[PDB]
Amino acid sequence: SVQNMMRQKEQEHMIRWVEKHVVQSISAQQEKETIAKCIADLKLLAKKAQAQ
Amino acid sequence: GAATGRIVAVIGAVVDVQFDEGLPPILNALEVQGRETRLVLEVAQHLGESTVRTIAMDGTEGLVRGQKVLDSGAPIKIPVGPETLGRIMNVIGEPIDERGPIKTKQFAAIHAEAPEFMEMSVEQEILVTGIKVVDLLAPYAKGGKIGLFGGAGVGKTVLIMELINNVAKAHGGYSVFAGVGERTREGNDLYHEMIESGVINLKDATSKVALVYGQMNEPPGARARVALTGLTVAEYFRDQEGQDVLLFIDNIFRFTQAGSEVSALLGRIPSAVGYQPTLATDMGTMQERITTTKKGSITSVQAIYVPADDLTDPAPATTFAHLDATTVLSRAIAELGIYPAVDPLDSTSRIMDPNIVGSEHYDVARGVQKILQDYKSLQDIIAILGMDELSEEDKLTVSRARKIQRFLSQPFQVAEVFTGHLGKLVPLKETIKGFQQILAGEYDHLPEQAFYMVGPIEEAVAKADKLA
Amino acid sequence: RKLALKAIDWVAFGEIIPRNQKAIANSLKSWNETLSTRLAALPEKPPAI
Amino acid sequence: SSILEERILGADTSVDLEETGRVLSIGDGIARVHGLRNVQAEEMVEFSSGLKGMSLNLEPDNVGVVVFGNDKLIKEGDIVKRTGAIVDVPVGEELLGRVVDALGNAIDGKGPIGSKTRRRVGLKAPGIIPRISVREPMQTGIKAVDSLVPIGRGQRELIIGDRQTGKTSIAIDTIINQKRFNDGTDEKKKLYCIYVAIGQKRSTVAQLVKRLTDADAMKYTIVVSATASDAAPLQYLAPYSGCSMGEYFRDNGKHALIIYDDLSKQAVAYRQMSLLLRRPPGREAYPGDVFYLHSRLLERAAKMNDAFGGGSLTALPVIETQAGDVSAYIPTNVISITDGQIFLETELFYKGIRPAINVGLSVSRVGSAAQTRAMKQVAGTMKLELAQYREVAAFAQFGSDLDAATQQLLSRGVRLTELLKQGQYAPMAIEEQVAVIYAGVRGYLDKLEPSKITKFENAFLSHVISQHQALLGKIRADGKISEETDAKLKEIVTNFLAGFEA
Amino acid sequence: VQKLFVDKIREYRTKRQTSGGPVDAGPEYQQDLDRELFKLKQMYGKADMNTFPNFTFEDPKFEAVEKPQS
Ligand SMILES: Nc1ncnc2c1ncn2[C@@H]1O[C@H](COP(=O)(O)OP(=O)(O)OP(=O)(O)O)[C@@H](O)[C@H]1O
Ligand SMILES: Nc1ncnc2c1ncn2[C@@H]1O[C@H](COP(=O)(O)OP(=O)(O)O)[C@@H](O)[C@H]1O
Ligand SMILES: [Mg+2]
Ligand SMILES: [Mg+2]
Repeated sequence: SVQNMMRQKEQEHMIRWVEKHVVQSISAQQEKETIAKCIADLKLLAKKAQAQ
Repeated sequence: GAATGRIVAVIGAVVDVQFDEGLPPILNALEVQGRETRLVLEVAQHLGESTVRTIAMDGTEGLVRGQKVLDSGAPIKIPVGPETLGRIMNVIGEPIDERGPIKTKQFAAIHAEAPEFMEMSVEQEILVTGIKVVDLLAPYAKGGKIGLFGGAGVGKTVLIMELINNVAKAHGGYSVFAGVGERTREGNDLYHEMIESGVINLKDATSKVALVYGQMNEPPGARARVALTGLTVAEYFRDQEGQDVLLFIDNIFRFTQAGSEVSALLGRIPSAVGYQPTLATDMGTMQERITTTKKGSITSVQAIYVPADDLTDPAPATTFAHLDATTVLSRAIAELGIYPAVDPLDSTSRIMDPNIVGSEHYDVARGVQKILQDYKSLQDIIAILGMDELSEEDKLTVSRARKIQRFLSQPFQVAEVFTGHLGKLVPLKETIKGFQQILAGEYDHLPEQAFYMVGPIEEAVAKADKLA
Repeated sequence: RKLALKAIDWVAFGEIIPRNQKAIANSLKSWNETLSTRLAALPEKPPAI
Repeated sequence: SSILEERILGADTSVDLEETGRVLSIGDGIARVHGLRNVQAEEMVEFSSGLKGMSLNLEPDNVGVVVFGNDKLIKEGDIVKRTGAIVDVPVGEELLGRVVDALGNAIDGKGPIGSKTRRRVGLKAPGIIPRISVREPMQTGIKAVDSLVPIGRGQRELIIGDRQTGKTSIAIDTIINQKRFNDGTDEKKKLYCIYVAIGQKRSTVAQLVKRLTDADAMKYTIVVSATASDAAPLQYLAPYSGCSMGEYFRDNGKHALIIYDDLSKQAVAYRQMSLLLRRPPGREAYPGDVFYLHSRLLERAAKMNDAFGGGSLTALPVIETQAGDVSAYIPTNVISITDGQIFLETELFYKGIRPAINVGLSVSRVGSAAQTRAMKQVAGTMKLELAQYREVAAFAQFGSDLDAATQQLLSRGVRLTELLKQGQYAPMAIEEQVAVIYAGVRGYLDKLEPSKITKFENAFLSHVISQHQALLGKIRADGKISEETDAKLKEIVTNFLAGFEA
Repeated sequence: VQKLFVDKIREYRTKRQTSGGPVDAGPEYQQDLDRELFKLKQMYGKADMNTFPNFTFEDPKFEAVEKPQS
C-alpha cells in the first residue's frame, strides 16, 4: 500500500512535466510553421479530392 | 482590461450588460466602475449577440444605463489559509471585523468541482455527544453529514449550540462556522461568546474557529453564494493542511429560498409549488463537496428549515438523500414540553446496527421503538372511548411508554440562562443501563413526574424521593 | 483434521440432579452449544500462505 | 515509464470535415444552436471542449441541445460538431464487476473496459409472438417473500414504500443470495444482476460496493451510476442505459435482473430538463408523457420463448412515496405497469416486523405459480393460516375467554409471524426454509414461548446443516417433500424439542 | 499531427533523465508525499518492516464439579 501510493503521486507529476513543457516549445518555432502551412494546404488539397 | 461593458437593463438584482469583444465565460466576475463600494457582477447566461445576463452581489440602486463594467478574469476568489481563523468574512472575502486585511499567500476560488468516486472513505464510527435521544436511537458518526429538520420555533439552533459546546471543545483540529440567511444579533453573540471562552484569540495565532457570514439583509445574489464561501475555507483545512474539521451551517434552506427569487427573472417556467426548475441539481452540487475523503474528514452539521411545518415540501424533502443521520424535530412534541423535541420515530442513522453500535445497545434501541409505536397505535381508541376500556397488558405499554417519553428530555448547557436549571451531560453507558430498567419493569412504582428533565437515571429516583 | 465426535447427550444431561444444583447443568449445556461449531472451524487446517 | 509512451503511439490523429453549428445561447444546460442542417432527432452532438450532448428539439430557426456534463466551458460563439449516431452505450459481459457512469466509462479506475458491441438506449420492447409464460422461480432468500409473495423470472415486481424502511436492503439480499447458484454447475440456474443508482450521493454507492465485495457479490454484477451531482440529462439516460446492458443477457440466452433505485428521481430529471426547453407543464409541472417515460422502459422485461433462447429479464423498480400515500401521480402510473407489488410500511418496521412487508396487501399475479413443489406444501397451508389470523387478531382489549375456540388459532400466527422475521445480509436457502417452516405449521412450536422462537431458529438451523446434511439434499434434488421424507423430519424436530431448553 | 507526435515523445525522454524523484518539487512534492505517507499509516496502524507475530494465548481452566451422589 506504500508501493502503490508513491507510484500514483509520481505518475501525475510525470504527465504535467511533459505537458507544461510542450507549450513553450511549440510557441517558439517560426521557420517550421511555414512548413506546417504547406502541408495544411496539401491536406485540404487531398481532402476535397476524395469528396468529389 | 480584457473587456469593457455598459449596463443595458436592470431588473432588481439581475443586471443585464452588453460587451463588444471578449465575452466573459460563465461565472466570471465583473467590476462595476463608478461606485463608492465594490460591486461585483457574476455572469449567469449568454443571451445572444454579445450580451450576458449577470447576478449582482450587492445592491444595484443608482445604476444608470451605459455605466461601464470591467472584466476581472476569474471567479470570486477569497484569501484562504491559517490566518483566516478568528476573522469574519463576507461573500467576496473582505474583512468585516474592522481589524484590518487578511494577508495569506494563496487565494481560493468559490467554484470548484466535486470529489471523484475513488476518493471516498467508507469508515464509520460513533461520535458520542452527550444527548440521550441521539446516543440511543440515532447515533451520529465521525465523518458524516447530519441534518436537523424543524419548523419555526422548535430548537434547530439551541441544538446546534450544544454540538459546539460538546464537540468543538474536545476537538483537536480546526473548526468552521457559516451563517446563511439567519439573523444578525445571533451572529454577534457567537463573537462575544468565543472571545470570552478562548476559542478566538485576538492577540496571537492560537485560534481554532473561522467564521463566514451572509445574513438576512443581503440581496439574494449574496445569500445564494455565501454557502459556497465557508465551504471553501473548510476545504483548505482538509486537502492542503490535512486536519479533521468541523462545519456548522445554519441555515441551509436559504441557499434555495433565495435561488427561486432570482430564477423568475432569468426567464424560466416554474415547476411545482413555486420553486425553480433546477431545485435539485444546484443542491446536489453544493452538498457533493461537503465530504469526508481520503485526505481529511469534515463532520457536517446542517440545520434545515421546513416551510409552514411541512415535510413533503420540495425543498426539505430533497435534502434527505444527502445525509447520514437525521433528527426530525416536531412542534406537537414541544407543546408537551419534551425538549429537545426530537421525533423518536422519524430519526434514523446508518450505523445503528448490532455489529457497530454493539448488540446490547441495538436491542435497547429496537425494543424501545416497539413500545413507542404501540402507544401511537391506540390513540384513536383512548381519545374517543377512554383509558378504562383497555386490557391489562395494554395498560402496561401505555404506562411504560409515558415513562420513556419523559426520559428523553435533558437539560442543556446553553439553556441554563433561560430556565435556571443545570445542564447535564450523560455518558453513553449510563443511558443503555438506564433504559433497560424501564423496559424490564423495575421502576413501575415511581410516578412519571420523576423521569422528567433529569440527567442520568439516579436523578429520576432522587426526584421521586423528593415528592412523597 | 483433529476433531472429536460425541454421543447424543442433550435430553437427560440437564437432569443430572445434584443437591439443587440445576445451574450446574443449565450452564453446562450452554457452554456446550457455542463451543461446538466454533472449535470445528478451528480444528482442521490453516489456509494458503 | 513505458505505459505513457505506448498510449501516445496508439493515438490516431484523423482529420475530416465536420458538420458544424454555431452556438447562439448557453444557459442552465440548454444550447440553442444556429446551423446544424442535417441533424437527426436524438442525435449525439459533441462540443469543442470534449463535452457531449443530445439534440432533442428540432425547429426551423434553432436546434435545442442538452449537455452531458457541465455548461461553464461553453461560450456563445462556440462550435458544435456532428457524430452521426443516435445515442448508444457499450454492451457485453466484459462490463461485469465494474462501476460505470451513465455512458459506459469506468469510474472505478481498473482501466478501459474492453467492449466490442454497442447497443442503443432507445430500442423497442418485443411483442406478442416472441414471449412465453413464466415457468421458473427467482429465489430472494427472504422468507416473507419466497413463501407468501413469490416472484417468477420475467415478472416486473414493484417494491414501494417510504424512505428508510428497507427498499434497498430487500434488493441487496437478493443480490447476495444468488451467490450459491453462480458457483454451481448448471448454466440455467444462475442470475446475473445489475444495479442502477439514480440521484444518490457517492458516499452510499461507494459503500454498497463494499458490502457487495466482502461477500464476493461483485464478481457477477454491474453498477451503472448517475449520482446527484450529475447533469440532469444524465439521470434521465441512466435507466435506459442500464436496461440495455440487461438485454445482452436476455437476447442471448441467460437471465438478468435489474434494480432501479429509484424511479422517482428519473422523473424530476425529466421535469427540469424539459422545462428549460420551453415545453408546457402538465400536472405538478410534469410533462405530458411521464406515463410514456416509464412504460417504454418496463416492457422490455420480457420472458422469451424457447425458439429464441428462452432468456428472461426480471425487473425490480423501487419507488419512494411521500407520507405513505400511494394515490400520487407517479406512484399510480407505475402500479399499473407491474404484475405485482411489495408494500413496505413503517408501522411494521417499528413494531418489529422486519422486513416490513404488508403480507395482506402485497398482491402478486403469481407467475404461473412457480413457487416450487415443496414450498407449495408448507406455505400453501401457511398462507391460509396467516389469512385466518389477520381477520380475527386486532382487538388489544379482551373481555371474554375462548381458549378452545379462538386462542388456539391466534397462537399459530404469532409462532408464524415471529418465524417470518429475518436479519440482514444473511439470506437463507430454500431447503433450509422448508425445514424451519415445517416445524411451525405442524404444531411443533405451540409449547414454546414467542420470545424464544428467534433463539429457537438459529440453534435449529445450525443443527440441521451440521448433523443432517444428507437430509436437506433430498429436498433440493427431488423437489418435493416425500412421505418417507415426511417421516424422517418427524423425529428431528421432536428429538431437538426434547433437548432444546435444558 | 505527427509533428506533434514527435514533440511529446522527445519531451518525455527529457523526463527520463531523473536523479532524485521530482524535478521541480521544492516544498510542494516533499510536503505532499510526506502528508500522504502518514495517512496510509495514521488510521491504519503502527507497523514495522519485518517483525513477526509475538504473543501468547491462555485457554479456559477446566474446573471440576463436586457431587455427592447415590
Ligand atoms: N432486514 C432488516 N432488519 C432490520 N433492519 C434493517 C433490515 N434491513 C435494513 N434495515 C435497516 O433499515 C434502515 C433503512 O434501510 P434502507 O437503507 O435499505 O432503507 P431505504 O428506504 O432504502 O433508505 P433510503 O430512503 O435512503 O433509500 C437501515 O438502517 C438498515 O440498517
Ligand atoms: N433545549 C431547550 N430547552 C428549553 N427551551 C428550548 C430548548 N430548545 C429550544 N427552546 C426554545 O425554543 C426556541 C427555539 O428557537 P431557536 O432554537 O433560537 O431558533 P429556531 O426558531 O431556528 O428553532 C428558543 O427560543 C427556546 O425558547
Ligand atoms: Mg434558528
Ligand atoms: Mg433506498
